[PDB]
Amino acid sequence: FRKMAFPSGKVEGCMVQVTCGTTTLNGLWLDDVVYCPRHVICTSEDMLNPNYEDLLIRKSNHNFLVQAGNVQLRVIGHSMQNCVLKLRVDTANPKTPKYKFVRIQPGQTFSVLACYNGSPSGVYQCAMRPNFTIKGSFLNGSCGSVGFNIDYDCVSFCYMHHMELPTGVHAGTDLEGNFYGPFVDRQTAQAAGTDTTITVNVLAWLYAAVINGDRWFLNRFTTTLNDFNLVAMKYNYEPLTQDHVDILGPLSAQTGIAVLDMCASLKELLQNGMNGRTILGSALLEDEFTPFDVVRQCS
Amino acid sequence: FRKMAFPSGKVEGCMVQVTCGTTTLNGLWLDDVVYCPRHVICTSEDMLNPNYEDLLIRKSNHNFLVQAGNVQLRVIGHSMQNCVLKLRVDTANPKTPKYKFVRIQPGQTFSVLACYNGSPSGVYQCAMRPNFTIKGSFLNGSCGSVGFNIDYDCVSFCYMHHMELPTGVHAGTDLEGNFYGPFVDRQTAQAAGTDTTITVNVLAWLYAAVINGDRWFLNRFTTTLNDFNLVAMKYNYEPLTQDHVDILGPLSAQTGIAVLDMCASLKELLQNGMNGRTILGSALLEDEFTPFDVVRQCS
Ligand SMILES: *[C@H](O)[C@H](C[C@@H]1CCNC1=O)NC(=O)[C@H](CC(C)C)NC(=O)OCc1ccccc1
Ligand SMILES: *[C@H](O)[C@H](C[C@@H]1CCNC1=O)NC(=O)[C@H](CC(C)C)NC(=O)OCc1ccccc1
Repeated sequence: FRKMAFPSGKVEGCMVQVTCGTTTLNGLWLDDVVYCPRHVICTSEDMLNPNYEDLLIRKSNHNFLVQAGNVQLRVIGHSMQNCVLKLRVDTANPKTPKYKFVRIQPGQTFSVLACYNGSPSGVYQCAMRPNFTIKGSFLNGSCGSVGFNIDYDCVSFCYMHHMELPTGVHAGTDLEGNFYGPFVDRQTAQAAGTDTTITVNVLAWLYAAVINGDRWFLNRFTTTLNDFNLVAMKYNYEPLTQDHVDILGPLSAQTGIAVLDMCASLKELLQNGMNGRTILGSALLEDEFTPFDVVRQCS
Repeated sequence: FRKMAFPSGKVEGCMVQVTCGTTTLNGLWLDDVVYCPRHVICTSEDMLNPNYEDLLIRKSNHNFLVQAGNVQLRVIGHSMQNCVLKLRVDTANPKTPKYKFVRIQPGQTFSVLACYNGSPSGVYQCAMRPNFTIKGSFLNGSCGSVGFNIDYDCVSFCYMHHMELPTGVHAGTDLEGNFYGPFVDRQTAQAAGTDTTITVNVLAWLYAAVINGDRWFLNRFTTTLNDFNLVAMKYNYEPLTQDHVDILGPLSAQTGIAVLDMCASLKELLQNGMNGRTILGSALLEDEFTPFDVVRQCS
């Protein structure tokens, strides 16, 4: 089982660069609007406690340099929506895919197209942690890189990159500019809160093991969802939601193992350990594969 | 620090579907030629023991159905080059990138664009194992998917997919149709030679772990090159050459850790084990990052 990104071409055709003064970052060109992090309007010294409303008052359309490659797109309007800037340009992007803006939940995975100066550099899968950080690979100039899922040629944009935390993990917004987690776009000392293991994804991984014939851990017990959630939190595991139970439906139907029966198997794993045995060749339980990821890879 | 693939857009625009009789796989459409695995011409009975030159002489241009999205391309000629078929079509692919065909060396990495029915499905990074298999993620209908590297917008195609071994690893050819490894495109269970670990890549990855604030595995010892290689061979690691030591030069200068000092670190890791500790979140020593891969991502 491997981390597989979505093909990135539909998003590559949407990446541009946005410069204000000497600060350049990336933007997302869809139809006639370019979306980018609002801190592009900041001077390096204005990043500690910026007054974005005041900094933007001093900006006009002609202060924004938007480029597809080296080709300038003329800006004809600007506005700020939460933590993102929306620059209306005079050209509709002919490579605009069918798309949606979606806000994802902790545990969901997405592909990141890492970009610098509007030029895509690499693509990789990330999972949103329960503390609303991601373990990205981002360098200076990566802001405005986006995360996405693709379903039947419709690109669902879910993440735009804004910052690195001192622990070296990353934080950002949805495409309406609302941060995931309790972070703000100021170059201040912020810290990721204590993280937890993504229970729904561990369960998805156990189903993947069962699908492939590795099922020693299937026990004879069951549990209630509430009883499981209370024990799981004693082990730094996330509690399950009703939505988690439902997204495990397909894998549960495929294997014939009830979701609550699998929870009881996981609970036993937590209370006694793996006892020197592996699952899918690994001694660690993997929590960055969603139920969709498991089915997507197997079909 | 993550396993990161190249952006796949330049390759996506080249993928097509190729059908012959009941057999469907993917092709690579560059200019006016479509490249695909030659076993597309085999029925299920032919797959067991095919005489490809005999099977091919009996095919006509119209036995080949090539589809690029919804439009059908007309095959106007066809030839076989080793294990690859070259179908000449009456349309030039307007999305053909600047490209080269290259044969990669064991230990080098590349990105795979997994495709089904001519449609790209996922992208991920692979390494050519020393035994000339790759540890991929490929299902029925993935043949003709390609591996590649991208430099300054020039796509270097290095791999085309043909088969899965009983152990679950994968085998294929360069774009000239020559297999990597002692494998043949016949429907028989084939074993690979004993695999070995790519030493220069493990060392590059340890240096990446230091660039990301992890040093628990470092020690005060040092070792000679020959003494290290005696231990490496004992653990089924590939020899480390002076060319390798030189290629690791930049990473050693960045961290101030001499190559042979890091070799003493790896020797201790190999002789003592990892003690249930982890490096970059991994419980095993990772060998599918090249020194170039580490530098590109880390800088
Ligand atoms: C966006 O281009 C950039 C991405 C960072 C750069 C290095 N790796 C990254 O992920 N974002 C920032 O530089 C961001 C800007 C703020 C307005 C949000 N600042 C940031 O990430 O700061 C890190 C930091 C904060 C406080 C002290 C020291 C470093
Ligand atoms: C091409 O689409 C396909 C890809 C395989 C299918 C499953 N995963 C893959 O990667 N290739 C084949 O089906 C290939 C066709 C031969 C003519 C080369 N056969 C194959 O992979 O068979 C493997 C095998 C044969 C006999 C015993 C055990 C394994």
